[PDB]
Formats: sequence, structure tokens, C-alpha cells
Amino acid sequence: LETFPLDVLVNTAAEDLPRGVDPSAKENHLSDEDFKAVFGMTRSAFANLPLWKQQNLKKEKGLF
Repeated sequence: LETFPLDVLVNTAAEDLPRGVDPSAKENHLSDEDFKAVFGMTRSAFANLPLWKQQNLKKEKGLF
């Protein structure tokens, strides 16, 4: 699993995204610290939200 800075995951062109990042699950590529800062809940709690809600939260945060 490759992790990248929040700014890189948010501000990179699709074709320029590092090969090791799943574009549909950018949150998995954030460090634990960045995930905590961005979402404010544990990774498990976030994964337990309906998919559409995970997506909606990510849209405004630039991670969709």
C-alpha cells in the first residue's frame, strides 16, 4: 500500500495519479494522520457509512 500527501491526492490530474492509488478509494492512501484530520472518524466507521455517503463526503473534500 502506497500513501501520499493529502495535497497530492486532491490536486493531481487523473492521468498523473500515482499508479499505486485506487482513484475510487483515495482515502485508503492517506496516512492515518491525514485520514483522521480529513474525516474525523476511524477508517472502520467511514467504511461503515453507505457508499454514496462516503462518496458525497469525499466530493467536497476533493477526494472523489
